[PDB]
Amino acid sequence: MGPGFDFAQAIMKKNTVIARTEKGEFTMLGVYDRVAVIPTHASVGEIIYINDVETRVLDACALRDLTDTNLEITIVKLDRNQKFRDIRHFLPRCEDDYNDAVLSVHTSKFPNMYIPVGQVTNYGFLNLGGTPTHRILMYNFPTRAGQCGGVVTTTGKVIGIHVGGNGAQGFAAMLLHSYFTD
Repeated sequence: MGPGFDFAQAIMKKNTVIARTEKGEFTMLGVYDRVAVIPTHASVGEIIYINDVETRVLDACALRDLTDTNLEITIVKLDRNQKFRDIRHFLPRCEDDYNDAVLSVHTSKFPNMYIPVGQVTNYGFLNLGGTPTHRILMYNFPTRAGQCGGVVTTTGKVIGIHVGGNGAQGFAAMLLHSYFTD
């Protein structure tokens, strides 16, 4: 409907797949080459379904900060026959707050879904499902579970992936450029 939605749609149309684990279907962001991200609570194993195709997992790493605290981002390298458009230049370098973000989701349950969530706070610490978690972004939108893995964007930046909510607020794990140096 406006330039934030334009940027979000460009990312969804070329840099997402539908990922299925034993824990459900998730929006999955492809970042470069065969490297993608998913919330750690998806419990990625040795095999994952990608757009309903059985796919070997070459590597999966559940990130933690240097305090050894959960970040809720799992970086997955997929045995896929096609590379993602490289979008690492859209990743922020530092922790920050943002205005006017969009949360975008694409699953069987929620196809072509886009949500203007407004202001995004650098919230920091969250007790996520009982797990101490760092680098959390917050927005004041009544998100639900089905949008976990959803992509959080501003115009020109891919800033996070949706990981949870409390009924009135949603929470995303930050994406930082430093996670995807090769």
